[PDB]
Amino acid sequence: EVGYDDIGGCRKQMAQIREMVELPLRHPQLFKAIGIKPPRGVLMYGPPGTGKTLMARAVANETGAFFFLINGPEVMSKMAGESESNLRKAFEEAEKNAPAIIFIDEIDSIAPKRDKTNGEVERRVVSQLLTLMDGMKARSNVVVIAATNRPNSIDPALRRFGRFDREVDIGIPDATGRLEVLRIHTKNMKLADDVDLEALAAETHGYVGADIASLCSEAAMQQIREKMDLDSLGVTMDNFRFALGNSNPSALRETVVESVNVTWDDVGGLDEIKEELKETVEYPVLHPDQYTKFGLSPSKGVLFYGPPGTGKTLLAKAVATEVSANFISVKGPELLSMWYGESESNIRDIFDKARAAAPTVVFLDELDSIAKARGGSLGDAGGASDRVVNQLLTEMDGMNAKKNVFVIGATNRPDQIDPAILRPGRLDQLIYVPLPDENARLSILNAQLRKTPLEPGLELTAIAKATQGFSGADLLYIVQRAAKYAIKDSIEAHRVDPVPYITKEHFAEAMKTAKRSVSDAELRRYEAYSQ
Amino acid sequence: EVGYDDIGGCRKQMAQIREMVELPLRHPQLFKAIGIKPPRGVLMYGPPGTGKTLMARAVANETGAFFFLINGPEVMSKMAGESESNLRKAFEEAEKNAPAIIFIDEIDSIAPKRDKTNGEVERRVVSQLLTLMDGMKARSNVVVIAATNRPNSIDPALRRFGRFDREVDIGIPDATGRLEVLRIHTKNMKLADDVDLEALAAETHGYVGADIASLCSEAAMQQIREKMLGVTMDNFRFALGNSNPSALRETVVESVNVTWDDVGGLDEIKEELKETVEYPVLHPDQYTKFGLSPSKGVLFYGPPGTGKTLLAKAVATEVSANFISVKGPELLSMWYGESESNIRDIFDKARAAAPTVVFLDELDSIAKARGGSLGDAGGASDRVVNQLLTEMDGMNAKKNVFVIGATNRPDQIDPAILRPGRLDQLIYVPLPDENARLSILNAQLRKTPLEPGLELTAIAKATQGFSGADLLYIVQRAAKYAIKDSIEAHRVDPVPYITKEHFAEAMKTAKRSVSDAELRRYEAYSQQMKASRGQF
Amino acid sequence: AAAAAAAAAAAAAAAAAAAAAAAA
Ligand SMILES: Nc1ncnc2c1ncn2[C@@H]1O[C@H](COP(=O)(O)OP(=O)(O)O)[C@@H](O)[C@H]1O
Ligand SMILES: Nc1ncnc2c1ncn2[C@@H]1O[C@H](COP(=O)(O)OP(=O)(O)O)[C@@H](O)[C@H]1O
Ligand SMILES: Nc1ncnc2c1ncn2[C@@H]1O[C@H](COP(=O)(O)OP(=O)(O)O)[C@@H](O)[C@H]1O
Ligand SMILES: Nc1ncnc2c1ncn2[C@@H]1O[C@H](COP(=O)(O)OP(=O)(O)O)[C@@H](O)[C@H]1O
Ligand code: BEF
Ligand code: BEF
Ligand code: BEF
Repeated sequence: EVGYDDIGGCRKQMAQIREMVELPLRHPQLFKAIGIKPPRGVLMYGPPGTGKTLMARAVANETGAFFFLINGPEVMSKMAGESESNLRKAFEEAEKNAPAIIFIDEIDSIAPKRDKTNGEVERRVVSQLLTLMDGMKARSNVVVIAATNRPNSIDPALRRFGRFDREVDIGIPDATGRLEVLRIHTKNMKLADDVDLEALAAETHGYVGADIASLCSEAAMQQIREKMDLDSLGVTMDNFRFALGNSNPSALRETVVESVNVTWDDVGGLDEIKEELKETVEYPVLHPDQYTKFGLSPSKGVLFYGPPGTGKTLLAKAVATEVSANFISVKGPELLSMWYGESESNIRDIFDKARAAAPTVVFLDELDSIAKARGGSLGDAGGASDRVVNQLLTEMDGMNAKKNVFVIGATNRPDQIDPAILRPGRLDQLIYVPLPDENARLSILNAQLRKTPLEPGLELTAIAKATQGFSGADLLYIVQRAAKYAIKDSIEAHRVDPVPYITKEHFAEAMKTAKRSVSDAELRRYEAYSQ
Repeated sequence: EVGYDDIGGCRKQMAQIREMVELPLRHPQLFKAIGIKPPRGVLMYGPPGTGKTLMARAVANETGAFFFLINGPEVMSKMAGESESNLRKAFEEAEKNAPAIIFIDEIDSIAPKRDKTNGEVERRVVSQLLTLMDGMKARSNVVVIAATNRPNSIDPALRRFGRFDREVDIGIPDATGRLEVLRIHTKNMKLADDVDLEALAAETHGYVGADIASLCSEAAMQQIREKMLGVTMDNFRFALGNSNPSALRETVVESVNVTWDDVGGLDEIKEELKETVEYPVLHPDQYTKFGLSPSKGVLFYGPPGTGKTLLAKAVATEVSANFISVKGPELLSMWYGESESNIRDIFDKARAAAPTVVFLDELDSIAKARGGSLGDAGGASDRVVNQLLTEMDGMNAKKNVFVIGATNRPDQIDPAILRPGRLDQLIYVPLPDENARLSILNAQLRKTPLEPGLELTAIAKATQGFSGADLLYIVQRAAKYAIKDSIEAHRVDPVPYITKEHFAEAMKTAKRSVSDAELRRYEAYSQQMKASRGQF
Repeated sequence: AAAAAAAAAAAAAAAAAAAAAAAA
């Protein structure tokens, strides 16, 4: 059995469900002495997996009253009358045993909007509950609770004062609010002395009620896997960091990123850009008390508008595997649709899912295909395409609450972006990445290879002072052409060297075919701003 | 019956499902006094054809427990009710006789997302399955195993911890995975011990395991139709041709002639194609020894008629990698909203091949550099440009997919796609002059009858500034008049070869398809970066 | 020039389910 001590997370909403189903039954001389009759049961809603069916289990053991279980589509029959007869015989069953509680699981299956549906027998079932909960005289002491995850597809004639009083929203826990959910889901397990659960709460963001129960389930399976080579065990953080790799996406399963990683040392030259990008993410998550002390919202919008080839789209791969936040990827126009509704609702279901798994960082690559707003109808660009822009304008800031979502934009043309997005509040940190100079060209080659023998006795400063005006991607072509001729000198008959000792002879022909991508006329369009 | 021996071909995803079902049954003494319940729901996802529904039949006869089978649309029925009662009558049957596993199939069809479909019963089947797996003190002895090829179509409240936890991916086996498939479906067949199967594992790449069963079944029908005894490699070599795996069934490329002998003179361009598409496929250990990414695909530009899409056919029938052909602007659609998925599904099937090459000829209709810079036509179709920019390099990891492009001028191509990492090779094929004009006449006359020795140097002396297609119709008109005397064979043509007969009337018509003013646009680039810039 | 921005689904009449009233 479970109790109120076995349920954590929300606490202010725990008391509003205990003062309603236990307090009228244990303390009955406060309602008849002063005030109106006590309220009836409530409808629990929210995202799936927050402890909304376990909440109705603790009131079935600690209260001691009569409990009857009713599922949504369990009450079905091919007959005409028995679709609603089993609901009617159950409500009078709990009326005979006063008091009693009734749990209706998944009530949205048997209570949609009546004006939207047409030509069914379920409209007899949803009109049966209007005269069964609060009918003529059939309501004395019984209370009916329910747990659902979709309150929008419920008719408004079921949520008035007689039937369902309050809409309790068991939401996502916060800092020092998701520590107690892990402790009581690990109490019966044997642990060692080196575990630290306060360190786990800062690295579990979207883990709400069951992913935090799956983190302790996957780490326990890893201890059994290493024990297959009677006996007691003990978990010692070697498998919590292993189970933290893939245990988050209960809501964000559609937008999982795998498995690119650069580990924050494959990038070079951008010393000031790495410290500016990390501080906009590390500050609002690791130090939440410093922002509420000043009472100001942090900076969230980052946009890259450099020329193509300087390292700008895989720079978001650096923040995808280093910082402790969920990553959502939008690869260009990968979410538009020709249905007139899903063109802008694809913007809608991503952002609130990102708002559910707070904090997180989304990535909008190639915004030139998304932020085309001021041209229409311009011949071939097509009309009715500004609705995906106006939906994007209402999700960056919009009319919502500050949920600490971070938007990273990557584009190669800053003049084709909508200027309504180019404002603080939506995208404030506009940082331009230039071509690496001769002082940044020494830190660009050692970060590219990172695992190859560099022929000890050689110097790489000659490439730094030469090949001026080259982007970061062109210098990857030079180190790939030298490796192209390095394996060309090793595919012959070995009956030569069983060592990857790449010398300067491979870099001699690599500098010959190395060409410049960004032209001199194209470079003047980025330097014309001088902001 | 199948078992744990016939399920081979995978080790990483096989051990995850063996310790999920059998290990709590064969060893329950350590799962007690440990505080955690064993996982109860297994759902696998991936490409269709990898045997996601076979593995449930293999673990059914190995654990020795009660097994139940539930199809997708077998539960759905009219007379409202019994679409939910048939799901209830099957879980209570598996509730007794502990332990009892139960296999539900086709979760992509039934129980979809609620707010994305319009079905009256579909709001009730997706929620009855919820309370049957985690309701009020349920999930005692049942173990639900599911198999779906579309995980994004199911309800998001179904892949949670209580119902379907600890997801597994059943993908395409390529890193030494194809060889174990061939050793399972051939131990029951008779095979002549004269060939090895180690070199046959690296022949095809886009196979899903069921196509490997199709390769051994193609050689079985070829063996019995040539003996109208075992099997030999010549029947399996016929199975390599017209292969067409299920991942690349929409695109067919196997309709062209043989190659590697029709081209000639361009030795520095043909050998550059060998050092790009054969290096990461034949020697994968040399790239992991250095730990660097291999070179990407090529791009062809120059005069039209020089041999820029026949060389793309040279990598279509010679190399062991697959091919996907896109005939220019074939992936463009009239609808505004689609307009990227044909670019996506080509590259989605390309990353599932591992490896393959694609061909995008006529890049002037594909690139369309910048819609902001062009206002005189009013195009501004930057949606398909930015989609191709995020698919070749993109966000996800690279899986050795090479892109080959053929055009004529690079001035109308975007500089964002001309950078290395997406299209790094910017080679320009030149016009033949006194060195490549003699080897082409022996390459394009390889399977043709010739007379006793005639010099071909004088044909190269007269033709100046001629393209590769311009050297066609010089010898093609020779074969046109070589069949004129065959009509006069009526009352046997007594010459089974081609004598001269043509250059008094065909060589005098020096046709030039490329003008002198049009050739000046190609000889204007001259990449300004030179050699001799090493260290000292 | 003009590209259609919508498919505009306007059909689909769903399933039905009967209510078999017993006879005696
Ligand atoms: N502190 C907690 N409070 C509630 N449920 C918890 C808690 N810790 C773990 N859980 C688990 O999270 C799940 C949430 O249960 P519930 O919300 O009632 O189910 P559902 O999401 O199916 O409606 C249950 O499996 C429960 O055991
Ligand atoms: N020092 C470097 N810093 C960052 N990226 C680098 C560096 N050297 C090479 N690169 C490569 O350059 C590319 C930069 O990606 P990105 O700038 O996002 O793309 P693009 O500029 O083409 O839009 C990546 O492939 C990355 O690996
Ligand atoms: N390597 C392999 N491992 C397991 N089954 C294989 C393999 N190669 C072929 N098969 C067989 O191919 C069939 C495909 O099974 P399955 O992946 O469930 O099919 P599908 O996903 O197309 O419905 C099964 O009969 C399976 O035994
Ligand atoms: N040696 C050759 N190399 C390449 N193409 C050749 C050669 N001889 C003839 N051709 C002709 O060139 C064409 C293919 O070359 P390619 O430049 O790819 O064509 P396209 O004109 O479509 O760009 C075919 O018509 C083929 O018959
Ligand atoms: F447990 Be159910 F999702 F109310
Ligand atoms: F929300 Be504002 F009108 F962009
Ligand atoms: F057919 Be080619 F690419 F002009």
